[PDB]
Amino acid sequence: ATPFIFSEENSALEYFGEMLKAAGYNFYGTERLYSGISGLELEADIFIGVVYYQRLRHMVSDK
Amino acid sequence: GGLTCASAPQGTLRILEGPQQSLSGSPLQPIPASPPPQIPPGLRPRFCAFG
Repeated sequence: ATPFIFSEENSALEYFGEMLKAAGYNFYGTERLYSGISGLELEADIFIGVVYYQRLRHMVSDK
Repeated sequence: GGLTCASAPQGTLRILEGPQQSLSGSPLQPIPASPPPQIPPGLRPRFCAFG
């Protein structure tokens, strides 16, 4: 994920979409989610992935 | 040894080293560009849907 390694010719979304297509997933990162409250398949096509989160030290116990 | 004042000089020679430029003026030698990211070979669908 180094910056400036993807140009406009070889896009990043084209690259990682071809990776997801090779894995048998959607090219655009979305999946068919269902509703856990309703049981029904949601009409939209929901973008899901793996993002690396950080926990900041600002807690409500100190505030 | 009277040390009289002589005439004005005609000109000036000036000796100094010259650099060698047989090396430079060549075609440039840049750092080679890193390759764009290419998809790995042998990517298969590992996940099959349940049931």
